[PDB]
Amino acid sequence: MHPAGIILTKVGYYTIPSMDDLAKITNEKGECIVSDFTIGRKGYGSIYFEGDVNLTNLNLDDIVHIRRKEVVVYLDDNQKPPVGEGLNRKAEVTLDGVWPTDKTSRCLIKSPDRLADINYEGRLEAVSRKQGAQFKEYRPETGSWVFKVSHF
Repeated sequence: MHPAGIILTKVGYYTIPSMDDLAKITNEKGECIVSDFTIGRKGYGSIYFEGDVNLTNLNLDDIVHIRRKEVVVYLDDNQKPPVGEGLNRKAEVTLDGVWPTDKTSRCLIKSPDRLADINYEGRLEAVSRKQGAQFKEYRPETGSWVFKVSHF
């Protein structure tokens, strides 16, 4: 059991500060509110939250989902708080391991020159814009697509 009632057990996921530290800074009333929160999943991506974040009683296992080229925060709209509350607020999302596929070999394309030639990052920048997010960058080395959102 965690002092703030925070639940995170999914393999590969982690938080910054860690779940251990989040407990320490929890008040005797079982509340946890930290500044600059990050939750990610090794090899898939991470979500950075600047400012104050109230983690009290949050079941991260059911709320945060970080998959290949996709992040979902609150699977069901019927159970998502209003903008500004919980994790339904502005954040910076990093999606790792994202690369295009060669039409012939069906193998991923990591070649920097090839990625430049097909303007893959511009393709990702356009997708971020169409969804209302603010593209920040694409790092070829790790296939890291970064962009900001107002909320989820």
